[PDB]
Amino acid sequence: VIVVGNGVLGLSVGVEIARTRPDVRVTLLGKPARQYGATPAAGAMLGAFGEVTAHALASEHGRKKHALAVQAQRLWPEWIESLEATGTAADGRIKTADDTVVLLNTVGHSALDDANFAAVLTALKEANAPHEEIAVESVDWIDPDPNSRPLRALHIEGEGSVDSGILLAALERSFLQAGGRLHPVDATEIRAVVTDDGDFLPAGHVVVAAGARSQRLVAALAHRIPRIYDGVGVSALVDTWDGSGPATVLRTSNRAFACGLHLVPRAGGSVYIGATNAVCLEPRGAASIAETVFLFNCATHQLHRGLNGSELRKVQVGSRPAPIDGFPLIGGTSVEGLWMLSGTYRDGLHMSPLLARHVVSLMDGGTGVDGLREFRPERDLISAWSREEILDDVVRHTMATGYEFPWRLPLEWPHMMETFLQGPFAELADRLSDTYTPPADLMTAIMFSEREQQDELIAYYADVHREWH
Amino acid sequence: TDVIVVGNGVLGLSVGVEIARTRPDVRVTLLGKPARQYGATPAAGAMLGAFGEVTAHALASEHGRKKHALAVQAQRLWPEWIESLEATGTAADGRIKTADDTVVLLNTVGHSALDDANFAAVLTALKEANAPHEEIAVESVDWIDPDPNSRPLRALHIEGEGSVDSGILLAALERSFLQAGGRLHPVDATEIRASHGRVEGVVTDDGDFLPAGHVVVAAGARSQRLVAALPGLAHRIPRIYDGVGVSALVDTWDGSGPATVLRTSNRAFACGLHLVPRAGGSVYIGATNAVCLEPRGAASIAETVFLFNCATHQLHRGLNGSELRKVQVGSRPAPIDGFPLIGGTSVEGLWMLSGTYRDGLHMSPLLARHVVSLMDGGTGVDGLREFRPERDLISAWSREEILDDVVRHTMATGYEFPWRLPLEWPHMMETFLQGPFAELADRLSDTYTPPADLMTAIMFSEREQQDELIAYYADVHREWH
Ligand SMILES: Cc1cc2nc3c(=O)[nH]c(=O)nc-3n(C[C@H](O)[C@H](O)[C@H](O)COP(=O)(O)OP(=O)(O)OC[C@H]3O[C@@H](n4cnc5c(N)ncnc54)[C@H](O)[C@@H]3O)c2cc1C
Ligand SMILES: Cc1cc2nc3c(=O)[nH]c(=O)nc-3n(C[C@H](O)[C@H](O)[C@H](O)COP(=O)(O)OP(=O)(O)OC[C@H]3O[C@@H](n4cnc5c(N)ncnc54)[C@H](O)[C@@H]3O)c2cc1C
Ligand SMILES: NCC(=O)N[C@@H]1[C@H](O)[C@@H](OC(N)=O)[C@@H](CO)O[C@H]1/N=C1\N[C@@H]2[C@H](O)CNC(=O)[C@H]2N1
Ligand SMILES: NCC(=O)N[C@@H]1[C@H](O)[C@@H](OC(N)=O)[C@@H](CO)O[C@H]1/N=C1\N[C@@H]2[C@H](O)CNC(=O)[C@H]2N1
Ligand SMILES: NCC(=O)N[C@@H]1[C@H](O)[C@@H](OC(N)=O)[C@@H](CO)O[C@H]1/N=C1\N[C@@H]2[C@H](O)CNC(=O)[C@H]2N1
Repeated sequence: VIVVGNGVLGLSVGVEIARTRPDVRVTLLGKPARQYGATPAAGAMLGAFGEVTAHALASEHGRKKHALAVQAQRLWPEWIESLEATGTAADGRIKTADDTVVLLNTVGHSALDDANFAAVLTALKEANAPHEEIAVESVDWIDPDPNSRPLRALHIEGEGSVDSGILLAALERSFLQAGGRLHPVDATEIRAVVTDDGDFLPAGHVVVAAGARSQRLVAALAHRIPRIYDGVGVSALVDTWDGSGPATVLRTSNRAFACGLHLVPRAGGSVYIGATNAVCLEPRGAASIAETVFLFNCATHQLHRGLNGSELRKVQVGSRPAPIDGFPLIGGTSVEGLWMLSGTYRDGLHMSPLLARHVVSLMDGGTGVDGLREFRPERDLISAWSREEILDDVVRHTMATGYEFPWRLPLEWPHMMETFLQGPFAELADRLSDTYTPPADLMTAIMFSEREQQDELIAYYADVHREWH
Repeated sequence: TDVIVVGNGVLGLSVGVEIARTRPDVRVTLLGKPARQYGATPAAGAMLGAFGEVTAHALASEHGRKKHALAVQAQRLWPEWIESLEATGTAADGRIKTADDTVVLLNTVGHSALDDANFAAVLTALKEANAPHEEIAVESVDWIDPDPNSRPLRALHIEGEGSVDSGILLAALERSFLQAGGRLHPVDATEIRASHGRVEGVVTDDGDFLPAGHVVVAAGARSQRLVAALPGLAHRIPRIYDGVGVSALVDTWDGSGPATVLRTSNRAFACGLHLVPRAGGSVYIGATNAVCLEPRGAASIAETVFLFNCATHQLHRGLNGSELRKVQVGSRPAPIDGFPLIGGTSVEGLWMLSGTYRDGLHMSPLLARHVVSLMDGGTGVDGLREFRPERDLISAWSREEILDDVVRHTMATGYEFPWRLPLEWPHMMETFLQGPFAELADRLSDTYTPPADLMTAIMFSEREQQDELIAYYADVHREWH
């Protein structure tokens, strides 16, 4: 077995294959640099209820994803125990918090933040999950600017965070302990694996978990595996002024174009703050000025003014694998022995133990986890929303980038922008395809891409229609 | 991974048959004894009731118009469902279908405020749906020989609205379940075991433990009491009470029976008169309805006399000298908020199919297909999402609507007897009933109002049972507000 990719997904499936099949040789590819790597840039939140949006829970496909995230949560305590068991005290703790506080402030669009807070509250009630709406004065540690302060707060019990760096170290250690072999090179081509040093590695099973590069690698063998783009994410490590940190995750609901504000606790007087999100049609390995300023401005005003005078340790950049139809690519292929584990966008890390168990069950002739069949990697592009829903959503999210800044402008201007944004986005959607509509996150990226890149997408969408219809 | 269906009524067996047929990979085990204690299904005629079940009150609420629509959808599944159940048997097992058509009769042995309004609502709902029917001369209704003072003056022929022999249906479902690889284990579930928010399986009343990744509760009136023992769920699954129903099998004086179902519209506290044809010189007559806070396995004298008096006067005087074969008693699962409990739970693998009151049997093919679709990652049937088993109590009617309804239905118990009393007395009772029912509704909860059928049961229950309901309603408010 060859696993292509050394993120959380690759290493998680690697650990589970090595542990449950001691007969077979499992080799895992990928370099220590982890170029464009989502996992090392992640806090990371074990996001289930925190990830709930009104928009997600209005589509069948969105309610399934949520259900899987709830299932994944139950696996984490034993998964961590089994990964820490292969190490010692000095390797550090994977878990950094047990609980999450969701904050509602007015530094955003009412159409996102008010709707999403209500949807989180609802989803917690439906699932009988332990939680309570608490007084904002009872949230520990936070010291917001009064004009940016929360007026409502939601304590979610058993929704926590891991140190993504200690998790990766623990996965590598646990992989080696179970007989896995780490070969620090990149796959160049799947033969039905040729590595970038010129060598060839034979195998009867290849699992592609190469993050945002996963589809580009399998497509060479193009219109049957949905494209994966780079959801470029910026986060930061900060040494706090006094070495303190909050006891819980602190977060807002998901915001304009799947951005969001959160602070994940870390050991040793550090905190993680994140995270920006921009779908890019080509990969990008560096934060923009705008991304850095926006992340820092939100954290200092909405969470703790003490972060203003705190020391910047590191600006982190990773690529969320962003699937063109908005849903993951998990499981089997029309090619025997070819598996794919990618397109997890915001929550691959959270779902990793469940997704790893699913793919291993499939590889052993099982059915794995029930709800994951819809997310077969070899599929027609899913249409989880009407064109109408997506056009309302993309205009709302565009307006939200203003309210999240937050801007100050004449009161006539937001009404002007609302009406003048509708036409151009409606025109783009109609021009792109008669059948497929890109989700909002990707549609804004396409709107502000070159004409050549738009035309290439029109060809792609047309070639996919001919293949499947 | 193993499926356990808890309950051997029409709902349990129907979902059992559909799981076994569409998932040949998995082992499906169905629990429940041949005694079918408190069983609604074996006490049912049963009518495939869609238009016959229409009341003015039902078609005035959003929730009521949805239920009606589902009943119309369920009707279309029955011909192929019967074909597929009879296919697993032979000639000598007998026919599931006993009639194709229903005649709705309007007589004056009831309240004008129910029977006149409900006859008009049935006529309207048939017209709206473009359903085949006609208002016919009463002299053209075959077989009936009513007492002239109890006779109908209007009659409504509904085409393709018929009846099944509930006993032959149950035998055919059991046979069809075994044919599709189901296993029947004739014991009762005592306890559902769950840990870390997932079903492990079922402890049975013989002491054994059966493991499963899917448990479907279709235990009729016992369904909520079984799931409520799990953490938090006591105030998250709406209570189901016993709609105790009395019916009878009669061997007719001459071996004859009507070619159609004969029925009135639904009457005081969802209590109705009907005759369902049977093979071999027998007829089914039903059916009484009384919500009881504890289960009851035996007919009262009052229920027996009322059922027999209505049938002999309003349908056929020949039934008076006809032989009583059997008095039947079953519990219609009566949900506290008046709507079914169908679908998924906060516990993974735990499904519920119950609280169907008067029409679970009719809706069984549709409800079975819905739950199987949900179990296979589908969305099932559109309108049934509203009836999720894990919910705040639904408030489908204002307190005002329910207080008018409970007084009207109370008065209807008089006109349906039918009573003979001084003409001042009904006006006195109308005015003196309003205060006590208004007082009870206000005392019970600031937010929830029990539907009329349940409110009258609460009115005439013990003070301890009323206080327990005040606590229940309060605990449900704290859980969901
Ligand atoms: C800013 C940010 C914040 C995040 N926050 C969260 C969070 O709060 N909660 C959460 O659950 N998740 C979070 N995530 C991660 C999210 O869940 C991702 O979906 C997940 O990390 C994807 O993991 P992966 O293994 O698929 O990809 P990656 O983590 O990108 O790993 C793929 C690896 O493959 C390597 N690779 C590329 N090409 C090749 C090749 N040819 N051969 C071999 N290896 C190759 C890459 O270098 C990389 O190391 C965050 C990500 C970002 C960027
Ligand atoms: C008098 C009367 C007339 C009716 N007429 C009609 C009609 O004309 N048309 C119509 O559509 N419907 C009719 N119904 C029935 C109505 O449709 C019901 O809603 C329906 O039968 C309910 O079916 P069920 O399978 O949920 O419950 P039931 O038929 O009550 O079956 C539940 C079964 O589960 C068993 N059980 C209980 N506890 C356990 C346990 N722990 N483990 C295992 N098994 C257990 C019970 O003994 C019972 O056999 C009538 C009912 C009655 C009482
Ligand atoms: N251009 C220099 C300047 O503005 N000096 C400030 C000045 O002395 C007062 O501020 C105003 N506005 O007069 C003062 C009130 O606290 O804070 C100062 N600013 C600081 N001091 C902090 C420490 O060196 C450590 N960490 C930081 O980030 C520094 N920022
Ligand atoms: N949260 C996502 C978001 O705001 N997306 C923007 C969105 O698509 C349009 O702007 C609004 N406000 O709607 C659009 C107009 O050019 O610019 C987007 N922003 C960008 N694109 C840049 C490139 O990826 C590289 N460098 C950056 O710093 C990125 N910033
Ligand atoms: N207590 C004796 C009695 O009253 N006998 C009746 C009596 O001879 C006449 O009626 C009056 N009122 O004199 C007579 C007119 O038909 O009916 C008699 N009753 C009957 N015969 C029926 C058959 O046995 C079958 N099933 C019944 O229900 C029986 N009822």
